[PDB]
Amino acid sequence: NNYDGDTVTFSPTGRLFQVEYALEAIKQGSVTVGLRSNTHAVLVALKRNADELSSYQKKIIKCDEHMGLSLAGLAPDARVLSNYLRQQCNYSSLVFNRKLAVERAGHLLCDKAQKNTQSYGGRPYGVGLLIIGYDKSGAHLLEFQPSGNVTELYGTAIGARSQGAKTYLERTLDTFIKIDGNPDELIKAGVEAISQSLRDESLTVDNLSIAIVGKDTPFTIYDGEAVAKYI
Amino acid sequence: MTDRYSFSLTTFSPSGKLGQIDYALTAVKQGVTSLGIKATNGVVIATEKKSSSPLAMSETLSKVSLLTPDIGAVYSGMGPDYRVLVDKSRKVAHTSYKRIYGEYPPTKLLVSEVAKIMQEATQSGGVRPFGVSLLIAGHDEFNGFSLYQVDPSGSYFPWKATAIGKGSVAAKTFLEKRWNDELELEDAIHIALLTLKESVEGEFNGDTIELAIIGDENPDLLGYTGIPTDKGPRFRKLTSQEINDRLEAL
Amino acid sequence: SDPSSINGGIVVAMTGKDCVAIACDLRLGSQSLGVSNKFEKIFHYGHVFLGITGLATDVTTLNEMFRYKTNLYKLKEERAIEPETFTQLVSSSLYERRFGPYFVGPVVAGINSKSGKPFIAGFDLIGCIDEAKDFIVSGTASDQLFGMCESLYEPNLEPEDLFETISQALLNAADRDALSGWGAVVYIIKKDEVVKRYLKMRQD
Amino acid sequence: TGYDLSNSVFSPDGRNFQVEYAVKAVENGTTSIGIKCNDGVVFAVEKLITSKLLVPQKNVKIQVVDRHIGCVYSGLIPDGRHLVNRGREEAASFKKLYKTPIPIPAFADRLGQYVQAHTLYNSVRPFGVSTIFGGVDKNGAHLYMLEPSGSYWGYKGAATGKGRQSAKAELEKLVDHHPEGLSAREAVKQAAKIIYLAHEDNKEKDFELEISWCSLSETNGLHKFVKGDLLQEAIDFAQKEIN
Amino acid sequence: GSRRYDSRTTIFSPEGRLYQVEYALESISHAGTAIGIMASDGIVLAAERKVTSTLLEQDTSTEKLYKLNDKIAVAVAGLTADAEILINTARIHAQNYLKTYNEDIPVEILVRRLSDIKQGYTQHGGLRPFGVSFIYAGYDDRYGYQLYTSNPSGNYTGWKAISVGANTSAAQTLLQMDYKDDMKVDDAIELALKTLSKTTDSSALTYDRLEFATIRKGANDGEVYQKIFKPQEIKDILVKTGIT
Amino acid sequence: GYDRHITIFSPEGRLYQVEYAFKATNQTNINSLAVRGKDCTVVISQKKVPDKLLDPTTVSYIFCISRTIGMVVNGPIPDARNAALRAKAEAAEFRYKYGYDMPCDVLAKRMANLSQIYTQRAYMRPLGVILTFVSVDEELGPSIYKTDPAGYYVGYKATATGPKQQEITTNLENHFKKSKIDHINEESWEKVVEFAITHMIDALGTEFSKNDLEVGVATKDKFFTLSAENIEERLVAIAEQ
Amino acid sequence: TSIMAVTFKDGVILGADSRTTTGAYIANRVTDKLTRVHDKIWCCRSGSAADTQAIADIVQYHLELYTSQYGTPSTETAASVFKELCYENKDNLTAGIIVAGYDDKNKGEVYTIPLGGSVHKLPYAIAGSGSTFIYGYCDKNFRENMSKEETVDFIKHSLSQAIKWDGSSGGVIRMVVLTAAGVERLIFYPDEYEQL
Amino acid sequence: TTIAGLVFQDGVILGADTRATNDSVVADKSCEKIHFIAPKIYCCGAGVAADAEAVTQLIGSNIELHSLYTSREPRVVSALQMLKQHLFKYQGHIGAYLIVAGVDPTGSHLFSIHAHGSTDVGYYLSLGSGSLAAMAVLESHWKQDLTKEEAIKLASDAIQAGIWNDLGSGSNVDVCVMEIGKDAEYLRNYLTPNVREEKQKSYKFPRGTTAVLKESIVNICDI
Ligand SMILES: *[C@@H](CS(C)(=O)=O)[C@H](Cc1ccc(CN)cc1)NC(=O)[C@H](CC(C)C)NC(=O)[C@H](CC(C)C)NC(=O)c1cnccn1
Ligand SMILES: [Cl-]
Ligand SMILES: [Mg+2]
Ligand SMILES: [Mg+2]
Repeated sequence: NNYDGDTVTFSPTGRLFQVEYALEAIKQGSVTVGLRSNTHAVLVALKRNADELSSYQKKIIKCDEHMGLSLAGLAPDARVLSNYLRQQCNYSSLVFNRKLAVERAGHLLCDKAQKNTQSYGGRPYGVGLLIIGYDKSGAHLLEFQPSGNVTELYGTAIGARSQGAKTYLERTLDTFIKIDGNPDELIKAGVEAISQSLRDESLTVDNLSIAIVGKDTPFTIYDGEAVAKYI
Repeated sequence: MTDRYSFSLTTFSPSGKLGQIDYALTAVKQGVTSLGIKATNGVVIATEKKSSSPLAMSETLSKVSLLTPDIGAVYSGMGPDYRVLVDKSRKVAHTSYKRIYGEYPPTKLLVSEVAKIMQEATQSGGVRPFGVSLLIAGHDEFNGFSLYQVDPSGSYFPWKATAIGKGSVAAKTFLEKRWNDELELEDAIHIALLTLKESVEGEFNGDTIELAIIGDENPDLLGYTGIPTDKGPRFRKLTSQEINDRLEAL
Repeated sequence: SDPSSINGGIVVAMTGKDCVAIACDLRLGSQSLGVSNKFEKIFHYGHVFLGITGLATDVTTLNEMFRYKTNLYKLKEERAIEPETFTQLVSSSLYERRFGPYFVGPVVAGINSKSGKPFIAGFDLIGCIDEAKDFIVSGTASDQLFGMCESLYEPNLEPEDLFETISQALLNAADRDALSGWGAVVYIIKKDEVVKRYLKMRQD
Repeated sequence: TGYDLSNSVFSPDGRNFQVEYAVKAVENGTTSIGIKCNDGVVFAVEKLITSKLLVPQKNVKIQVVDRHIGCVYSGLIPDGRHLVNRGREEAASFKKLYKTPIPIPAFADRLGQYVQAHTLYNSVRPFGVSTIFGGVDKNGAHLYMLEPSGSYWGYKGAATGKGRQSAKAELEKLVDHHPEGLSAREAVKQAAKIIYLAHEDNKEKDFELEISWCSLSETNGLHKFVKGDLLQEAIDFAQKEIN
Repeated sequence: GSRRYDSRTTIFSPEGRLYQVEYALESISHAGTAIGIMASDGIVLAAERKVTSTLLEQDTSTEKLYKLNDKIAVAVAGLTADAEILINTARIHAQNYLKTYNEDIPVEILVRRLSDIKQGYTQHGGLRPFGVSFIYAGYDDRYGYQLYTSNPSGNYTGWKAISVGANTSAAQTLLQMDYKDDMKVDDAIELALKTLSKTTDSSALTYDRLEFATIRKGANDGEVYQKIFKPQEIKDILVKTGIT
Repeated sequence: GYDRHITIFSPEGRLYQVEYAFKATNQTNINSLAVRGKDCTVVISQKKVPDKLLDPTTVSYIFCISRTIGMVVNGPIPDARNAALRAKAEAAEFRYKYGYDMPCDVLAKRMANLSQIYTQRAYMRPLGVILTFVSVDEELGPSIYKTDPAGYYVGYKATATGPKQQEITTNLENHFKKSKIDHINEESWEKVVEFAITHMIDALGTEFSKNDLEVGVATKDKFFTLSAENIEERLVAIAEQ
Repeated sequence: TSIMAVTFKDGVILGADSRTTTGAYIANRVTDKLTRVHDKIWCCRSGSAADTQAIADIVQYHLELYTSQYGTPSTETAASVFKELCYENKDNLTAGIIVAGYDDKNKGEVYTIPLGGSVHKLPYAIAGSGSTFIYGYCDKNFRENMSKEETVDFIKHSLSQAIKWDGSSGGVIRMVVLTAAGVERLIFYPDEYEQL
Repeated sequence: TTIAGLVFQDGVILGADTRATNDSVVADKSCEKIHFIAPKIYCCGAGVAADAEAVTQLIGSNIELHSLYTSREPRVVSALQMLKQHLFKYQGHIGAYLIVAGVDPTGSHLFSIHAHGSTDVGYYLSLGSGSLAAMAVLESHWKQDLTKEEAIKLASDAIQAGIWNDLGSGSNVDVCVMEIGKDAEYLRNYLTPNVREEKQKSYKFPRGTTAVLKESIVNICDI
C-alpha cells in the first residue's frame, strides 16, 4: 500500500511487496512442469502465443550438457539468470574440470536473486525457473522463485493453473519416481501432469515443449514434430 | 551503502528565499551572544562560556580558537559545526597558502576560504548549511587589523564592531553608541565586557567569559629565539585572571 | 643531450646600495647553431624581476606560468607580489615538479616596496633557494660568472657603478662560453624607476 | 508520521521502525534453536514440509562457516544465506592474515557489524533473519544469537521464529535443572524435543527435523551434521516426550 | 531511498519554465540595484549596497563590484557567496586564455564561458542554480566598450545601459528616458546616480551605501584604466552631481 | 514534513533526527556514572540481564578501546559496537602514524567530529549513543570526556548518563560543592569505585548485588574492567561501614 | 648482522649484535636489533634497516588492533602477519626476520622468515651475514630444554664467534629474555665476550 | 655537508656547517641547514638540498596542524615517525639525510633519519660528507653528563673538523640548543672562521667603460 514503492521497504507485517508482485508475474506466466526419476529428469512446458500469426514463446533454455531450465514469467529475466548459470557451469568446467552440481547451481541463483531484493534501485527478478540436471549424485529438479527461495523437489509446476498439475504429481509421486531407464514413460507422466492445468486449449504440435536430461542423455530440447509422439 | 544524495538540499522557494540558510540563521539566533570590536592597535573577540553542566570543565571547551598566529575566531550557533570549520580553516591556511607562499594568509583571504567552505554546504549535494555565524579577527602586514563576520550563506562583511546570536540586536545598538575610530585595545576590551554583561544572565567572571585579542607581537609566546624576523603571535587568549582584573575597573 | 645546455645563455643578478641589477645574454641556440639574437631571459611581474636560464621552452613556459599566478595573486590580495613572497612561489612551483623538473636556473631580483630592501635569489631546477647578499649566477657560463663576480664585486655599489660591474661580469664570462653571447641586456632597478640597457658585445 | 517508510530513520520514540518490521518477518519464519553444552554447541531447526514433493534431507538449512562454526536462522532464508556468505569471507580473511581459525566472539562481531551497517542507510534494507550460531574455539564453546538490528548476545540457550516462546520456556527449564551443564549427546536429544514441542505453533503442516553440532570430544571441535542412527535416536526421544 | 527528498532542481514546469531559475530571479529582485551605463569614451558601473549599518567597514568592503582582469569588471546582484565562486572561475578563464594565446581575453568569450557554467546548473547535476545576476563591463580591441548581463538561466545579452536587482522596471524606464548614444562618461556617471537616487527604497542615497566604478580608455597614452571608487571619491561625485 | 526524517534544519533551526537519536540513548534504561580519583578514573554502569538464557559474561556496555582508554556507552548495543570498533581503529592508527598513544580527549574529539558529520551529511544517520571515554592521560591525568549524537563533546570532573542522569548529576554536584575539589581525594582506585557505587545507590535509591553492576577502572598505563567477584569485594566493603 | 633466537625450558631468548654498516663504515655501533611487536612477542631484524623497521612497525600496529578486538595474539599469529607482509611484497623487500614469543600455553616459540617470505618454526634460529660462520658451532652445541644460564652462554659464545669472523657484525651483544616471569634485557660488552 | 647532533645534561644540541655545493663549486656560503619543525623541535639536513628543505617544511606544517588539533606540544617521535614514513614511501628518491632533535613533555630526544627511511637513536650522531671527520671528534671527546658549555664546544668542534678536513663542507658553523624547561635558542653563524681576506685591488670600473647600444625606461607600475 504505502510500502510497495520499492524492494528495500518492509511492510508493518514483515512483507516485501515488490517481491510478492514479482511472484505475481509468474502466476500470470504460462504453465510449466518439472519432474524426475532416479535416472532421468524432465521438463514439460506449455508455450504461449501472442495470436495465431505469432510464434509460441520458447520456455526452455539449455545451461550445459548436463543441466538446463524452463521459465515462467518475464522471459528477459530468465535469459539473464540462464546466462549467469551457463557462465557458472562453464567456470566449473574450465577451472576445476568439474561439472557443476545442480544443488550448487540453485545456491548461486538464490544468492543472485537475493541481492536484487535487499538493495535500492534494483528490482526482483520477475520469473520462476524449474532447473533439471544430472550430476555426480544422480537426477535433480529445482524450483527457483525470485524471492530467492530455491527448493529441491521430485516434481512441481509453476505458472497459471499450475495447482492442477501439482496435485496430480503429488498423487503420482510413488509411480513416476520409479520410472528408471525409460525416458518416454517419464515424459508421458509430465505431459499427463501438464494436462491437468489446461482449460479450453489443448496440447498441439507447436504448443508443447519438452526437455530431458539423464544418465547417458545430454540435456536436449524437443519441439515441433519431435513432440508429436507425446500428444 | 551508497551516498545517493547528489542533489541540493537547499533550494529556492517560490518567494526567492533559500529556506535552509534562513533556518541556519534562526539556529544562529538561538545561540549564545558573541561579539567583536576593532580598535586602532588591536581587535577583541568575546563570548559567554555557557556551561551545559557545572560538572563539565568549560576550560576544555574553547569557543575562541587560534586559526593562524595572527588570526582568531569565535562563533554563535552550533558548536560542533564551528569545531570542524576551525579544523578546515587551519588546514586550508597551510594547503592553499603557507605551503605555496611561505607565509600565513592575510585575514580577508582566510575568511574568503572559510566563506567558500560554508557556501559549498549551501549548494553541494546531500548537505545542510553550517548552523553558525563566525566572527574572525586578524592582522596582516599590508591590511593591518580587521574583523569579519561570516554567515551560513557564505557571505562575509568586514565590521568595525558587531555582535551575533542571542542578544545581538540590543548589543549592536550598545556598540554603535560606544564605538569610535580612536579606540585603544584596552578601551575595546572594556566596551566588550560591558556589552557582554547585558546578554549574560547568571555568573559574570573570567571563568564564564572567553575573551581573546589580536594585538602586539608576543615574542615571549614564540617558544624559540634566534630569528629576528619571526616576532611571535599577535593572537592571545586572555587568562581567567586577566579578565577578572579588568572587571574590577568596570 | 643535457637539457640545461642545448639552448645556452646566462643570467646574473647583483645587489647594490638601495638598488639591484639583473642581466642576461640574448642568445638562443641549437647547440652549435645560433638561432635567435633577441631571446631575452629577464621578465617582470609588477616590480619583481625574474631571470631564467636553461632549456628555452621551459623558460617561456615558466614566464607564462608566473604571469598567470602573479595576476591571480594581485586580483585576490589587491596588491603586487613582493620579491620574498615570489621567491617562495618560484621554489614551490619548481619542487611540485620534483620528479619531472623544469630544466631551468631561475633568478629573482627586486626591491621590497614596503621595506625598500634590495633582494636577490637563485634556484636550482627543483627549487632550492640560494638567497645571496652579494650576487647570483645562472646558466652555461655560471663558472665563468662566479669567477668574474667573486673578484669584480664589492658591496654597496651605486646604481651607475653597479651597472659597470655587472655588465663586465656578464660580457667577459659570455666571451669564454661558446653557447652564450650574441648581445646582452642589463636592468638597473631602483625603488620607483627601472632602466634597461642593451650592451654592445662581440657577435661570435 | 512517515517514520516507518524509510530505513535508518529514527521515530520520535528513538526507534527504527523498518528494523522492527524486519523482526516481524523473523517472527513469521520457522522455529530454530541453539543449545550450549559442556564442550560445544547444538543447533536445530524446524523445516516445514509444504508438500510431499519436497525431497527428504535435501533442502539443508544449517550452514557451516570455516570448519568450526555452525549457523542457523529463521525468517527470509535468502537473507540468512547472504549473511553466511559474508561470514565465510570474514572467516577466510581472518585465517589468511592471522593463521588461527576465527574465534567465535570475533566472528560474532563480524556479522554484528555487517548487519548493523544495513540499519545505517535508506539505500539498504535490514536483514530479515535472526541468526543463531556458534562453535568451539581455543577458549571453549560459544553460542550467539543475532537480530535484524545487529544486536547479539552470548547464550546458554537461544531460540527464534514462530515457536520461540514455547522453545524459550523449554530452554529455561534445562538451564535451571542442569547448572553443572549438559553433555553434547544430551543436548542433541533435548534439541530434538524442543523443536517438536515448538511445532505446536506450526501444527497445521508436518515437519522435518535437522540437527547439527560442534563438540570438542564428539566431533574434534569441528562442525558436523547429525545423521543416521544418532538423528533417529533423537527423533525417537522427542516423539516419546510429546506422547 | 533518497529520491523522496529530491527537489528536482533541473525540470520544466507545465508552462515550460525552469522553476528554480524563476525563483532565483525572484531572489535577485530583492537584491541591491546595480546599474551599468556604456558611453563612447567609457563604461560606468554603479551599485547600491544592501546592509546599511554605521559599523560596517566600508573602505575594505566589496559586495557588488569585482575585478575580473585589468580590462573587465562585474557588478553583482544576488547571493555574494555564489558570485565569488563564479568570479574566481572567470578570473582563471581569463588567465588560461592569456597563457594560451598571449592576448587578453575578449569580453564576450569570458561572458559566454560564465553564462555556460550557469546554464549547466539548470540542465544537469540536480543542484540549485547560482542566485546571481552579473553586469559585465569591459573593453577589448575588437568591439571596444561592451556591457553585458547574465542571469541564473545562463542567458546573456548586450546593453547600452542596464539595471539588475531591485526595481529594475522603474530603473530601466528612467534609463530609457535619459540615455543617448553620443553620451560621455561624466554624463553617464550622473545618469547612473540619478537613477539609483529615484529607485532606491532608502530615504536618501549616501556614499556609505554605494559602490562605484569606471572603465575608461582615458588612461595615459591610449591604455584602459579600471577605477573602483574609494568611499571618499563616491562622496565627492555625489556632491558634484548635486544629490547630497 | 521531511525535515524530521533527515538531518536538515526545521524552520525553528532544529535537527529533529539528532533530537530523536538522543531519545534512542535511553532505550536501554541503563544509568552510567564516571568519577575521577587522584591516580585513577572510575566508571560504573548498571547491568541488567532480564533473560535467564543470556550468558551474563557477554552483556557489557563497557569497552577496552586501547590499553590506556576505556569507553562506556549509553544506548543500543549495535551502535555502541559500531562506535567501539571505530574508536579502537582510530586509537591504533593514531599510535602508528604519530608514535604515541592516542589521548582520551583527542579520541573523544575525533569521535565527536565523526558524529558531527552524520548531523550534516544526509545519507548517514546519527548513532543513537552517548560515549563516555575514560583514561589516566600521561599529560592531563585522570580524564573523562563524553560525546553525543549532536557531535558535542566536553571534559568532565564527573558525569552521569541515562534516564535518571539528573538525580545522579545533582547527587554528584552536591558532593563536589562540599569537598570543593575536582576529584575524589583517594589513593587507591578500590575506594574510588566504592564511592562511585555508594553515590549511585544514594541517587537512584536502589541496592545492588554483584551482578547488577559493571565497573571499569583506568590507571596509569592500563584500563581494565572488574569481575563480578572484584565488585562483590567492593560491595562488602560498602556494607561494612 | 648476527641475530639468533633460542627456545629453552622457561621460554625463549633473542640475541643480536649491535653493528650497522654502510659498506665498510660502521654507521651505528650500538644498534638495537631486538624489537618489540607485543608485550611478549619480539623479533630480530636483518637485511634492509628501512624495510625491517617499516615491517615491524606495521606488525606492531596490527597486533595492537588485534589485542583491542580479540585479546592477546599467539606467537604464530605474529609470525603470520610478518610473513604476509614479507611474502606479498617480496619484490620490494630485503628483510630477514626471526620472530620469537612466549605464550603460557605454547611456552617459548621461534619462527624464522628468510628473504622469500617463507615461514619455518624451529627450536632455534640464526640469521644475518655473520650467521654463516656459526652453523657448525650452533649445531654442535645446541640442546633442547636448556636452563636460562646455559641458553645465555650458548647465545653469547655463538654471537662471539659470529662477531669475531664477520666484519658486518660487532659491538655489544644484546639479549631479550621472554618467560612467564616477564621481559628481561641483557647486554654483554666486548671485553667480556672477546676473551671467551 | 657536515651535520652533527649530541645530547648533554638536560638537553640536546644540533650543529651544521653553512656550505651548499653544486658539483665542485660553491653555490651558497651561508645556507641554513638547521630547519624549524616546531618551536622546540629542529632538524639538520644533508643530502639533496631541496629534498631536505622540502621534507622538513612539510612535516613542520603537519606537526603544527596536529599540535592545533590535539592542543598539545608536538613530540619529537611524531616528527621522526612522519619524516621516516614519508622518506620510506619515496624509496630514497627524496635524498634527505636528517638529524632530528628536540624537547617535548616526554623529555629530550635525538634521532637520525636516512633517505630510505631508516632511523637511529644515539647520544651523538653525524651525517653528510664530513660525518667521518665529525664522528672522529665526537668519538674522541664525547662523555655522559656534558654541561651545556662543553656540549656547544664539542658540537662546534665536530662541525669544524668537517669544515677544515672535508671539501664538501665549509664556511661558518650553525648551532641550535634545545634545553628542558627553556626556549630553544637558535644560533646561526655561531662561529665565523672563514671570513674572506681583504682584496689586493678594487675592480670598480671607470663609468662609461662598458659599451651600450640602447637605453629605455621600464614601466613597472600599474596604469
Ligand atoms: C650538503 C650535502 S652533502 C654533499 O651530501 O654532504 C648540502 C646540504 C644542504 C645544503 C643546503 C640546504 C639549504 N636548504 C640544505 C642542505 N647539499 C648540497 O650542497 C647539495 C649537494 C648535491 C645534492 C650533491 N646541493 C644541491 O642540492 C644543489 C642546490 C643547492 C646549491 C641549493 N643542487 C645540485 O647540486 C643539483 C645537481 N644536479 C641537479 C640538480 N641540483
Ligand atoms: Cl576529525
Ligand atoms: Mg661567445
Ligand atoms: Mg658564435
